[PDB]
Amino acid sequence: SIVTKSIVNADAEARYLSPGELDRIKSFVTSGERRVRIAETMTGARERIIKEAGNQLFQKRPDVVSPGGNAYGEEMTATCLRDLDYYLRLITYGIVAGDVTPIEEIGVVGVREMYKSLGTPIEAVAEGVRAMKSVATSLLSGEDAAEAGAYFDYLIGAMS
Amino acid sequence: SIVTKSIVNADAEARYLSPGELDRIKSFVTSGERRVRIAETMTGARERIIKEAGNQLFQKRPDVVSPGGNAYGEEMTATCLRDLDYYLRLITYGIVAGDVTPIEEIGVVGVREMYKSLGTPIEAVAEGVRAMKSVATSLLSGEDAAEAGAYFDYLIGAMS
Amino acid sequence: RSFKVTACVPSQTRIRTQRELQNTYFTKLVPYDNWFREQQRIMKMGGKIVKVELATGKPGTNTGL
Amino acid sequence: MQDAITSVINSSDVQGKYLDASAIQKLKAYFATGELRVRAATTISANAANIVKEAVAKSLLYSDITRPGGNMYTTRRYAACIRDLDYYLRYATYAMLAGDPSILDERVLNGLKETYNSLGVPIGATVQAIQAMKEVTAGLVGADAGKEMGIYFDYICSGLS
Amino acid sequence: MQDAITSVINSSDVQGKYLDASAIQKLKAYFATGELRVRAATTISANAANIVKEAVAKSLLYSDITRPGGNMYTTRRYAACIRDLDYYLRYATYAMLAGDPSILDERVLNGLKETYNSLGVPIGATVQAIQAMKEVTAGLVGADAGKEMGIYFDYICSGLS
Amino acid sequence: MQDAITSVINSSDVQGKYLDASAIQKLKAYFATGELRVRAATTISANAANIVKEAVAKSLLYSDITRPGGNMYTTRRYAACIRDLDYYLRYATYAMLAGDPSILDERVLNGLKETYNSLGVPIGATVQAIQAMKEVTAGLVGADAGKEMGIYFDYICSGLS
Amino acid sequence: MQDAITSVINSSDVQGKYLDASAIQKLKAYFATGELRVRAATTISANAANIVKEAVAKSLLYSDITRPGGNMYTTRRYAACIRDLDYYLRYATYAMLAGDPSILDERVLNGLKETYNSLGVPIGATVQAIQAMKEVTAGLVGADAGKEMGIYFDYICSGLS
Amino acid sequence: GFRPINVSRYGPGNMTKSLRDLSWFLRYTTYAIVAGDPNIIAVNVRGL
Amino acid sequence: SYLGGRDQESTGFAWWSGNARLINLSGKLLGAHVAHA
Amino acid sequence: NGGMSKTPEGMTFATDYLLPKSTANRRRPGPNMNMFRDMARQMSSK
Amino acid sequence: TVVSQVILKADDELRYPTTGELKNISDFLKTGEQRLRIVDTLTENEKKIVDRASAQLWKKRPDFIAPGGNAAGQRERSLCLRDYGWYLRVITYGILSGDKDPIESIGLIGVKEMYNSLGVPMPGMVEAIRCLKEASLALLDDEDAKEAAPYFDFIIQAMS
Amino acid sequence: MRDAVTSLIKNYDITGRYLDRDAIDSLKSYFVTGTARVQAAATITANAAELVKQAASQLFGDLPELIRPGGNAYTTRRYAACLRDMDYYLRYATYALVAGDTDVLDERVLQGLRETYNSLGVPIGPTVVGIGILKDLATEKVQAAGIEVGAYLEQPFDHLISELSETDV
Ligand code: CLA
Ligand SMILES: *[C@H](C)[C@H]1/C(=C/c2[nH]c(/C=C3N=C(/C=C4\NC(=O)C(CC)=C4C)C(C)=C\3CCC(=O)O)c(CCC(=O)O)c2C)NC(=O)[C@@H]1C
Ligand SMILES: *[C@H](C)[C@H]1/C(=C/c2[nH]c(/C=C3N=C(/C=C4\NC(=O)C(CC)=C4C)C(C)=C\3CCC(=O)O)c(CCC(=O)O)c2C)NC(=O)[C@@H]1C
Ligand SMILES: *[C@H](C)[C@H]1/C(=C/c2[nH]c(/C=C3N=C(/C=C4\NC(=O)C(CC)=C4C)C(C)=C\3CCC(=O)O)c(CCC(=O)O)c2C)NC(=O)[C@@H]1C
Ligand SMILES: *[C@H](C)[C@H]1/C(=C/c2[nH]c(/C=C3N=C(/C=C4\NC(=O)C(CC)=C4C)C(C)=C\3CCC(=O)O)c(CCC(=O)O)c2C)NC(=O)[C@@H]1C
Ligand SMILES: *[C@H](C)[C@H]1/C(=C/c2[nH]c(/C=C3N=C(/C=C4\NC(=O)C(CC)=C4C)C(C)=C\3CCC(=O)O)c(CCC(=O)O)c2C)NC(=O)[C@@H]1C
Ligand SMILES: *[C@H](C)[C@H]1/C(=C/c2[nH]c(/C=C3N=C(/C=C4\NC(=O)C(CC)=C4C)C(C)=C\3CCC(=O)O)c(CCC(=O)O)c2C)NC(=O)[C@@H]1C
Ligand SMILES: CCC1=C(C)/C(=C/C2=NC(=C\c3[nH]c(/C=C4\NC(=O)[C@H](C)[C@H]4CC)c(C)c3CCC(=O)O)/C(CCC(=O)O)=C2C)NC1=O
Ligand SMILES: CCC1=C(C)/C(=C/C2=NC(=C\c3[nH]c(/C=C4\NC(=O)[C@H](C)[C@H]4CC)c(C)c3CCC(=O)O)/C(CCC(=O)O)=C2C)NC1=O
Ligand SMILES: CCC1=C(C)/C(=C/C2=NC(=C\c3[nH]c(/C=C4\NC(=O)[C@H](C)[C@H]4CC)c(C)c3CCC(=O)O)/C(CCC(=O)O)=C2C)NC1=O
Repeated sequence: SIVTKSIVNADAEARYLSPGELDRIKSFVTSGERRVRIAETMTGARERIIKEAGNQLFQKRPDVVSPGGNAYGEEMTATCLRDLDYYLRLITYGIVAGDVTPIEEIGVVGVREMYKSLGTPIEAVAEGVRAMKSVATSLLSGEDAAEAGAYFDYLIGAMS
Repeated sequence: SIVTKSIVNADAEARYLSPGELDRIKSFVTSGERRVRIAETMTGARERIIKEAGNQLFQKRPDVVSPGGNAYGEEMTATCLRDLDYYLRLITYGIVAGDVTPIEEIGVVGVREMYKSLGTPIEAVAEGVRAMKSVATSLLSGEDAAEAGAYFDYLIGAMS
Repeated sequence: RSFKVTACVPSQTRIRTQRELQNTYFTKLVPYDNWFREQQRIMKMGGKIVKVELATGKPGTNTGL
Repeated sequence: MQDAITSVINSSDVQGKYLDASAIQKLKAYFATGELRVRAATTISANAANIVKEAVAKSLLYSDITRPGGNMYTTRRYAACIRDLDYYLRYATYAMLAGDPSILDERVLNGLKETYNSLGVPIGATVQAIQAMKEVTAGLVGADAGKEMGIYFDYICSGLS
Repeated sequence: MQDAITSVINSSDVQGKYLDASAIQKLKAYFATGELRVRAATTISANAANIVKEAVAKSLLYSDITRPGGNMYTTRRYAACIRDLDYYLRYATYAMLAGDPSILDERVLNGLKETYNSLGVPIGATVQAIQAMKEVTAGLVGADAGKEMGIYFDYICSGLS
Repeated sequence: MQDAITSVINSSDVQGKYLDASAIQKLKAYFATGELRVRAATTISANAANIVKEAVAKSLLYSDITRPGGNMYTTRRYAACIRDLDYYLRYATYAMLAGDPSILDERVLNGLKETYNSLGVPIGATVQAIQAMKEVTAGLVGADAGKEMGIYFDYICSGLS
Repeated sequence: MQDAITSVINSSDVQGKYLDASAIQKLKAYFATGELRVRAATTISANAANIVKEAVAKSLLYSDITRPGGNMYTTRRYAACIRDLDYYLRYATYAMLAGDPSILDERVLNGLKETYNSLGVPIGATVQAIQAMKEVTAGLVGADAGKEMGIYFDYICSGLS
Repeated sequence: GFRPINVSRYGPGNMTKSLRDLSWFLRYTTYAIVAGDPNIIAVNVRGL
Repeated sequence: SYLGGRDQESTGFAWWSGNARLINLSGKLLGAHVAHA
Repeated sequence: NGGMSKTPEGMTFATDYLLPKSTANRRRPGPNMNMFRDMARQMSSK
Repeated sequence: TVVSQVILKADDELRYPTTGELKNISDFLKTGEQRLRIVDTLTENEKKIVDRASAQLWKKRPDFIAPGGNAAGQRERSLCLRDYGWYLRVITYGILSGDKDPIESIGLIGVKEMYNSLGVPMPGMVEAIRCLKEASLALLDDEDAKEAAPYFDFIIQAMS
Repeated sequence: MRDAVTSLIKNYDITGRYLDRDAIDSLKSYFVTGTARVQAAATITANAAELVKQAASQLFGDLPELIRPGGNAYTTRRYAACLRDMDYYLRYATYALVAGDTDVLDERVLQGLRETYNSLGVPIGPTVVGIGILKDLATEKVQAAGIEVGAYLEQPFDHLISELSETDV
């Protein structure tokens, strides 16, 4: 979290937390009520947002929809529709944790090695979460859309 | 020297000179007139010790003289006493030093890699310095043979 | 082949040099070729050595690394 | 590291569901009390050389462990006991910002007890010294954070025994 | 780190004798089967990525392992799951080319039984995987070469269980 | 390392008392035996590669452990045997020159019993090795210091077996 | 590595005076332009690899440098030239937030001319490479902060030539 | 056990080092406030 | 180095003999007599 | 409220505020020239 | 003592102790009965010393007895009178050992900051040992005053 | 490091000779002063932690540019570092006083000292005054202890002056 990354660097230099560095925690405990007002919006609108951005994704890459591609059939959409449902859970976990670190412990550190063995073109799911970024920012205010978009843009650069 | 070894341990602990390291220098300089008299005896009779250790080497181990050995020849005998000239001359350097370390950085550190290259049996030189130990205690008086005999007996175990 | 060592080394210089406090009582896996030297380094600092078990040895072989 | 933030993350992640009302009920009690736990760590960080004086003079001093034959007699071991008691304060305050004693598992109570057996310091004197730092911190930070102080020294008190 | 030539030699050196004619036939049979073994291992080394997707696709995918609550759920544990499976294939080709069960003691079976118990990974899906991995590499290299490959995979599961 | 000058100091400050006359009557004996101890450390080091040559020829040369089958025949480890035997003779010399066997407890006998029984090194040959080493050096430095060497050579093998 | 906070105070330290009104006028612009600095820093870190992809496509590809003979022909050197081109985006964003170019003097321009004249790297191809991403970042973060980011690139490009 | 010290017993050359320190104790306090970290106070005072 | 003040142990005089801290102090001896006059 | 981020961006710069301007200025010595200074002060009466 | 200086030197260089320190070992071991003239005349004259220095401290610097000081209470003054004879015990360890190795590792390594953990300041306790030296050296005879004087003198340098 | 005895060894070793009459009388000249060397080295370390404190307060009262914000002895970050960097010059002067020559000073403290201080901005100038305030003094505590003083007990201190400071003339 915001606490943990600010602990393990101040621990690594073998000091306390210096009082210029405590104020990243002192700020975010006031805005923790903001993020739980943000995370309740994205979870309830998730089952709305999953059934068009996947269909928005398939326009610019249709050969994975085609036979030969890795998403052929309704049973070969739950490999892909739940994966974008899997990724927005890590986005909302990145909202509540404050920084990007629950995705580093869960969702990024083997994606090159995973989808190589799964046969999935990995440049599509970066475009798939690029489709996630454009429509989730519309559902919130622009102050929320700038902050929640920054967790999306790490997951853009995850698969790129 | 003793003064070299007493400084370099008190310096390596980042310290001044100890009370336990000052008296050894006080023991050094009051034994300074005594120790320089011992090396004058070895330098003043330096022709005798080299002659009568060669007579007690070559009878004691005659395979290095008989032809096909290492030290066979009218010159190779005379350069073998050149080699025994040096390990008398260094023992006069270690006696006035107190420590034996002007033989360690001069004459004993790389012997096992050089008599291997020269074809000389290294153990046959260790019969020579033990022979010149027996002449030097016969040259000296009663108490100083415990002093000057120890500087030979460092070198016996350090060759063989 | 390697020795599964369970040893504990008191640092015993750490209040002079004022360094960070790391924690000993480690369980490591020291290989075969330097344990007439690596055990000696544990013996220099007063380190107690609890158990030494060779992990995958086949003891008393003549060839075979 | 496993924060109380990351405790309710990793519990809800292995369930696979989302941050529902049962998840965020711990979150709202976290952030309301998070302002008070950062105020305790400020006053600790200014008195960090002082709590070790007030605790050792409360419990450890004027004792038989200070007398010869005791373990804390010579000034080398007297120095390396205040080192090993300063570190027990600082990692306790890491859990004060964390809300989770998992930090004490990984860095503190991993292999400490076997080191104290192989060095032979008395274990119950440490628990007598860790309990000394319970009340002198709460005398400074107030008893409301003293209840928040009430867990992690007791995690040391239960974990070292 | 003991070859079958050397395990003839190390058996011939505790006796301290020369090369017996009985030990000559124990390495001429090795020299009979060696040209199969080089030709077997190159066919493994070409399709080393084609083996590991197939064994995962027989038992591991769409199961209890890739649940929200499960072992190979996150993509770091899935990253290690192909990484811990790749060393079972890679060391077996050393073992098949050596013609020994020796080399998978010094690198594989040092502590691997208790290592899987300490982390919280079940052994039951692993022995369902490597035995599934044994069948896909059997028909890939031919059943004559796969009979030599099949015995070392059963040497894996004897140590792992 | 505790020394015989310092262990009697270490016997006193644990009690926290000044130096008793019975401890002085201990110490005045150990000062007066100073020349008898320091000269034996010279003449052991004068031929310390020669004592280990004659000690191994007493009870280890030409035997069934030197023949193949035994674990000192390969010359890989026989050179690691006489180097291991040479460290026993050098640590015996520090044990005599200090005047206390505490040096052998802290850096010879720490884990030496377990690391031989792991390897299958015979302890009964090593006690037979190092006892034959004692009878060389007691005839080499004289029987007045040979009973002083007999305290520390038989501190090793009684602790090792 | 000294920043705008340090360079102002050390300008008043060796003078011995307090904070005089010219320096707070400098310090007011450093503190009020923080949300420009944060918004510039969070977007360059948002696509760090997109910028350096478009940078080498602007000026480096299909030259003689990519053809054999050139100093980007092997895939070792294309990864090297693109790591070093990332380093001038990391350290530019480091000196962006501190406000002083003295980070680049200590960290990146210490042995840069020593490296590139030892491998024979074309310096004149690098001074257009960092000049290429000067356009790309200023189109990404806006004309305000790209003017601000353009100074530290030109400070690198002055030290490069 | 504190008494305020007289200037005449103290010395004018002795107190001209003294009075500039009193400005210097707050000049570094004003430096540390805009520096945002009290490290420069807490490192130039230990053992003064 | 000095500048102790008015105690027992800087001047060697006690609470009685309660002026002899002002033998050598020139200025406060003037404040003794002017308060006395 | 409780803004996640703070500050008004402002219209411009921070680009070229880098070069300081001051009259250092110069070095009237003031220290170990005190003996010399006393002579100069003493000389002024003439 | 001198013997633990030599073995811990000769262990890491993997050598036997040479004659430069074996002469230095034997020179210490002939001076035990000279050093034992100093160690008992400190021993039975302990309580004559322990308050003749303790009165000497507070007549020199009375702030530890002044109200608000350190030994203003009797339970601190009973501690501080004990620490003199503790320091007289460990100094007499050093005169017996003839070196620094008991006087290091009992009462000197780390005392500069662990008086600061207590209330007692450093340089007044430097004045306590310096008045304890002249309280002991006046009791000592003059030709053996100069031998025990550097052992008191090391404690002044290492504490200040 | 390299004693006056061991400097006379490789003054004689490299030419391959024994110890003649000049070797036996120059070495006796070192040994007759060895009682005066050691007892001077005790009383130098009598108040050596005080001797740096009396010198630097006498330095900075003499050169007050180095206190007011100028050259680097300004904060206690510099000043307590200055007292440590002074204390090496006192401590290594004890070693070469016992060792006879200055070859301990030659390759422990002097080598790189023109290049360490230039990299920091530490002036070499008042460092020479800082050894010049100790070498004259050090002689006070040798004089007040009753040891004679002159030939040596400066043999070391101005070798830290004539070789550290740059040559003008
Ligand atoms: C012009 C007069 C004069 C002056 C200025 C001094 C000056 C001094 N005298 Mg002094 N003295 C004087 C005359 C003087 N003497 C005479 C005439 C006597 C003989 C009685 C004394 C006897 C005297 C003593 C006994 C000693 C000094 C000492 C001192 C020095 C310290 C003073 C101090 O601490 O007070 C101390 C003041 C007191 C303790 C207060 C005592 C008050 C008395 C008991 C009052 C007497 C009764 C009074 C009339 C009140 C009646 C009330 C009614 C209702 C009953 C100081 C230099 C001391 C010295 O040598 O230091 C250098 C010393 O030890 N004085
Ligand atoms: C003599 C009884 C034994 C013996 C002597 C021998 N030595 C050599 C040749 C050399 N010996 C040295 C050795 C040293 N040089 C040094 O400077 C020092 C330290 C001061 C030592 C120990 C060197 C360098 C040589 C090379 C020739 C030279 O002196 O310049 C020989 C000649 C060997 C040959 O093959 O010609 C001999 C015979 N050898 C024995 O067999 C005796 C045991
Ligand atoms: C995948 C088919 C199954 C599975 C695998 C799994 N393994 C690990 C962790 C480890 N595996 C090893 C094994 C080796 N390491 C080696 O270096 C070698 C020799 C070259 C071998 C044989 C080790 C040491 C670990 C621990 C290291 C680590 O955990 O990263 C994990 C990770 C567990 C975790 O939570 O991190 C996984 C998931 N597990 C399954 O569920 C599959 C059935
Ligand atoms: C020789 C006469 C006997 C003998 C020796 C022998 N020892 C080894 C192996 C090791 N010995 C140790 C011993 C020490 N380590 C230390 O640090 C110290 C303090 C100086 C001692 C005494 C250890 C730790 C080992 C294990 C590590 C390793 O083996 O590399 C061997 C080698 C055995 C082998 O290679 O299989 C031998 C031969 N054994 C005999 O047969 C003689 C009785
Ligand atoms: C790439 C855009 C340009 C280029 C790169 C290139 N570099 C190397 C080798 C090295 N590059 C560096 C770069 C840096 N080192 C630093 O310390 C910093 C500041 C933090 C930077 C920016 C270094 C040290 C090396 C040496 C190797 C190493 O990193 O360990 C190569 C390979 C050269 C070779 O001959 O192998 C290449 C290709 N070169 C170009 O042509 C591009 C213009
Ligand atoms: C006494 C009541 C007043 C006083 C007097 C005083 N100080 C010194 C010496 C020094 N003072 C400093 C001061 C500081 N160093 C810092 O790092 C800071 C924080 C920014 C301060 C305030 C230093 C370094 C010295 C030593 C160098 C020097 O001589 O100036 C003296 C001289 C002591 C002597 O003669 O040796 C005196 C008389 N100090 C106080 O705090 C009181 C205001
Ligand atoms: C104080 C009276 C003078 C002064 C001192 C000063 N020195 C430093 C820093 C260093 N001094 C050294 C010197 C040595 N290191 C050695 O190992 C040896 C040989 C034994 C010597 C002579 C070194 C290495 C440093 C760097 C820091 C370190 O020790 O690692 C400073 C600090 C500079 C700063 O401002 O940070 C100071 C102030 N300066 C003076 O003005 C006096 C003349
Ligand atoms: C957040 C951590 C996390 C990761 C990394 C993850 C990956 C993951 N992807 C899977 C399947 C899959 N995932 C995809 C992916 C896609 N389909 C497409 O067409 C797109 C290109 C892309 C997603 C938009 C495919 C094609 C499969 C089936 C692979 C196969 O059948 O061979 C499966 C097996 C079935 C399942 O449980 O969903 C896992 C575990 N699951 C996780 O919980
Ligand atoms: C951050 C987690 C952590 C802890 C807590 C820790 C403790 C720790 N305490 C130690 C020693 C010690 N520990 C003590 C203990 C005490 N002193 C007393 O008065 C009390 C009885 C008791 C504690 C309240 C003493 C006296 C020593 C010195 C032992 C010695 O010097 O031989 C040592 C051995 C090396 C050293 O001295 O530093 C460690 C590693 N290490 C860690 O990494
Ligand atoms: C074995 C080496 C060693 C020694 C000797 C040692 C002494 C020691 N002195 C102490 C306190 C003390 N030490 C002093 C001493 C002084 N104050 C002054 O003004 C004087 C200069 C000096 C007088 C001798 C006082 C007054 C205390 C009591 C402070 C307190 O505990 O509150 C304490 C803490 C409480 C106690 O046990 O009394 C210890 C442990 N510790 C060690 O590890």
